[PDB]
Amino acid sequence: GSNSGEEAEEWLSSLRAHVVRTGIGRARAELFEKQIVQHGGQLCPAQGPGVTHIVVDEGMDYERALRLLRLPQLPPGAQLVKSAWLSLCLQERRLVDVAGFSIFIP
Repeated sequence: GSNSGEEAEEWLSSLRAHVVRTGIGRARAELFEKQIVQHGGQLCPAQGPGVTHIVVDEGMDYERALRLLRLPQLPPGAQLVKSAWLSLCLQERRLVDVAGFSIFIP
């Protein structure tokens, strides 16, 4: 059985998203991961071969997101964004400035 049909042009695939199931897993927000993958954007936990983005329910802080997602430290550049950032990434089908909805600390 072939696994091809919905090209989706795989635009989001240009980036690697990551949703915290332990954090989000609210009910609707969770769909976040589904929307990402459904767009060709694969996601995964600390195992994420190239997870530079970290989406959270905004609840947990960045410093916490580290252990929350099972990661003692993010790779180079890798930044932690909030749910708002992801939403746009889906609607604006692009890479919006994280600083807009990034914790970092402030």
